[PDB]
Amino acid sequence: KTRSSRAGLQFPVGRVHRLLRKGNYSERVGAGAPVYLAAVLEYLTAEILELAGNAARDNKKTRIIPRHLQLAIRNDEELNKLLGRVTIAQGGVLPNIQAVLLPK
Amino acid sequence: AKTRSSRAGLQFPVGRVHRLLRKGNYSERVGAGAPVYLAAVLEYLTAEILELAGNAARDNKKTRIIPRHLQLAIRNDEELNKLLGRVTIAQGGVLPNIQAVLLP
Amino acid sequence: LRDNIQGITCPAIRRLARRGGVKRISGLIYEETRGVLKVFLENVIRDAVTYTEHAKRKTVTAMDVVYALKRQGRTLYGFG
Amino acid sequence: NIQGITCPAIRRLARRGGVKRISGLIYEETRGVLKVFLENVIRDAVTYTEHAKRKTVTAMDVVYALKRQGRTLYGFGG
Amino acid sequence: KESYSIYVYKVLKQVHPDTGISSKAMGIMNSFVNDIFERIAGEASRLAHYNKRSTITSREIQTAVRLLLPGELAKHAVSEGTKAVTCYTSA
Amino acid sequence: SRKESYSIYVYKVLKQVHPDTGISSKAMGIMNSFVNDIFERIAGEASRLAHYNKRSTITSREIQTAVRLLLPGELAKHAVSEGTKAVTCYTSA
Amino acid sequence: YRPGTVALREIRRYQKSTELLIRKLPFQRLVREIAQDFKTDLRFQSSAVMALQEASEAYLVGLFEDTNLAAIHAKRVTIMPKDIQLARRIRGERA
Amino acid sequence: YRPGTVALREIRRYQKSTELLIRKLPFQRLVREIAQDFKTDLRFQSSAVMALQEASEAYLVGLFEDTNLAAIHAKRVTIMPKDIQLARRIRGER
DNA sequence: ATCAATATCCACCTGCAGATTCTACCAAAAGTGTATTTGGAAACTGCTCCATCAAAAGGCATGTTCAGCTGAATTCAGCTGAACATGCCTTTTGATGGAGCAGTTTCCAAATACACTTTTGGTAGAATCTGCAGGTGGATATTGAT
DNA sequence: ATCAATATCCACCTGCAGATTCTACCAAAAGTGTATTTGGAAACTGCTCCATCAAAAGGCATGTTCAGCTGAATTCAGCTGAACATGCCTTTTGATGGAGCAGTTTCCAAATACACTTTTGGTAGAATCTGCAGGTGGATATTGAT
Repeated sequence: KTRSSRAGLQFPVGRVHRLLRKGNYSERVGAGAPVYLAAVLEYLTAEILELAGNAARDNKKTRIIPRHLQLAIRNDEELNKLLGRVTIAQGGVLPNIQAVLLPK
Repeated sequence: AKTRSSRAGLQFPVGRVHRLLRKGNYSERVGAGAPVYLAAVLEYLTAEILELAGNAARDNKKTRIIPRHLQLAIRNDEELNKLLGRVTIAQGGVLPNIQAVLLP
Repeated sequence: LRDNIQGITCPAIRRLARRGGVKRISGLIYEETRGVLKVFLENVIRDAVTYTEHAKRKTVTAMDVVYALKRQGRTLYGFG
Repeated sequence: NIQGITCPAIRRLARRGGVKRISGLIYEETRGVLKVFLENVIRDAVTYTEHAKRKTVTAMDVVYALKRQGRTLYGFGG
Repeated sequence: KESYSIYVYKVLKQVHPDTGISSKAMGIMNSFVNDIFERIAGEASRLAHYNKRSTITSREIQTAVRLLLPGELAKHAVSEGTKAVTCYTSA
Repeated sequence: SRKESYSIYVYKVLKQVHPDTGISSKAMGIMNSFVNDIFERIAGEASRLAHYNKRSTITSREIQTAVRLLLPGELAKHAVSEGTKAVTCYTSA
Repeated sequence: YRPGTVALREIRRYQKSTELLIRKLPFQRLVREIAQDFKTDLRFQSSAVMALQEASEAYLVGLFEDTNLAAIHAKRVTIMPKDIQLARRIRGERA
Repeated sequence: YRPGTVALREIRRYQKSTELLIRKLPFQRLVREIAQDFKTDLRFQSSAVMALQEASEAYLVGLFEDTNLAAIHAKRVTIMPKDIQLARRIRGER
């Protein structure tokens, strides 16, 4: 009967609604707000996780590790633009050698 | 019958600051000390700019401070400039400086 | 309204650059600068307008432009 | 102890950073620079620390400071 | 004592059921969900505060999300946002 | 519509530091969005500090730490000076 | 006057001054045009168009300051598209 | 092997890897040392010294990326202090 | 261009240790259900503020001209950084011990929140004041060719 | 080294448009007195955090040798700045209509505020598995020489 399943999510609408008033973002939270927010986090979450597991699996292995996350974020134009000022610890950088440094 | 600004010897409003503090939702409870302190720090900083500003006004020939005078005052004080490092001052112009190499 | 971007003249650009402390300016600088200026505006306004039509307004206010500018981290005093 | 930062480890960095040929005077520059970077993170962290009345500086403190410098960091807290 | 780790794992097991996740990696995911949480919500609060409403509705989270997510990510984000609010309005 | 502003105060302070001197309109505007920007920086940081250290009340102690966080060098020093002396000269009824 | 010096006392002519340097009108027409790709029938406060002016000009003066440095760095004295392209990738505007 | 190519094969050796490249210890004492100028008797979570490391290095790979562009831009292939100081003023650190 | 010797990887194999996942519990959230409250949505309407338009004026953009000086390309030498191989030492690590302190509870004194009732401080024009924009004219530096 | 050819100042004036001051409410602090949380203030777990030790390891410090690349200086061609006449369109000033911002009232649809009623999520063991570390063996991929 929980409201996450009532909106067909797998992130918690409750825990989110709570975090929302208990942060002081205003004094009153619409009943829609935590639903929606719960959703956007679930969508974005799946988008990274998918690009990630794809990277892991392309790279030999059954599970996603910080390398797979950093790969997934830095190859998608948009996710990378969202996470442009975030460091993924344990993640390394993407391969890039300037054309000029190349032989002959 | 005694005001709280005059109670701390500020001339920024402690009351009105305390209000803004509760009506922003920075939390649910604002200590009686907080708005005092803040009222002061804003009065202080204000005075530091206004000071450098009026100085800029008089050697820049004039009786009142204008955006040019403010922009001068801030971009010449190391600290103020770094506080206001990502702020654009409308109608303030740029500080004068020409690269060494471009000179005759 | 069509292709008004070229109203941004090569002498006004070269005034900017002069304020910018530039002494000698290439030719291809001008439409690069046009590219850049258009891009910049496109971003500010996209946000601005969004702030407008969150307020259910058909008039885009100064304060909206202020807010987008604050979000882009290009904070702006004196209309705010 | 800043000299504990070796020239082969700097050049490992720069190599990951995609550099092919590295001057000599790069090393004392990089040392200067790293020192500065730390000084700012750490100052903010330690401030967060002794606001909590602590004598132990936590990771999360380092996280917060990093978020204030705009160098946000995932995988320890936020 | 809490985290989102459980949920990130549910969703993972939607998009890649055969696939799993390192610990340090799950950590990366969690401080991510909180970074985005905080970003959207803050922007919502500014929007409440600017337009002088003391209540944050799904509408704020929506405008916030069109403000903060770049390009097509905002499009789909807004989609599954409103879809979950509608399929919530029903029950 | 009461258009609230700090202009009275910024002028008071002005006439402390330069009694003979005045200020443009646009200049006064600059001054106001400045006072609000600094207000926000300080207050926000104070509030995050609240949330971090799990206290639901913002005291002067936060405004202080926040101020040492945002103001660089000797400006933070003197800001903390007159913050603390204004609260102490306030406690005395 | 030899090429180089009108440039220089232009530089200081315009640095001591706080006038907007793009003309108010063509500008306003560009703003209006770009906006109309996001919403239509949109009407602008005159001050909004003003702020947009002040901002985008300040941004462009800045980008020119940096670009000036990139050219000076690269043997040169004369600013070119690759320079702006650098300043903007380092600034991480388009990376 | 010709001057130039162990460099390149280093570049891809270290780019595929997510290893911290400063040694954990000397780093740790630099951290502690700098700290000691802000508060005394200070004690660090092992993880804080770690996060500081991930941060500082990540930052340094970044600065090396830009500084690399400043050099490539300036006719060259070999990074120099003028390169780092440009990247730091354009980035607006200085 | 290939040639063959180096050095570098990569693929494919493999047993097992360290994680990760999976399960079993209950304190702790989230959901229910009810009775109040309250914002902000609905619905006029008062009035700025914006969009045109015009008209007259110059203020600037254009286009052109043309020569200098700057960017681009080469040349070249010396010297700096890469590469490599050596011998040593600083780091790594792997538990183990000792203990400084984060982290939790249990209360309450002190601090803050309410809810109205008082008592000004601050805003909006209206009534005054006076720097300053714009205009001039030789003084005062800059700049440039012989 | 100097003037002339120019451009810039700096001083000197004035009526105005724009601060500055004055006035009059009005909405917001301030005052009072119960009505509460809250965050210390002690008292104490259980934990990370130091601090060693001690090997053993690899990672660093050094020095040599030298190729390749960084800078300096040249040369030239073209391209950008300076200069000016042409005439255009942006700018100013004032009027005109009206769109769509704002302000207020009215008052439910929506959210809050508790007190239980259920159920979820987190901790800490319980039960597999995914990589790791290590190993030839085959081409890769360079490298200098016919």
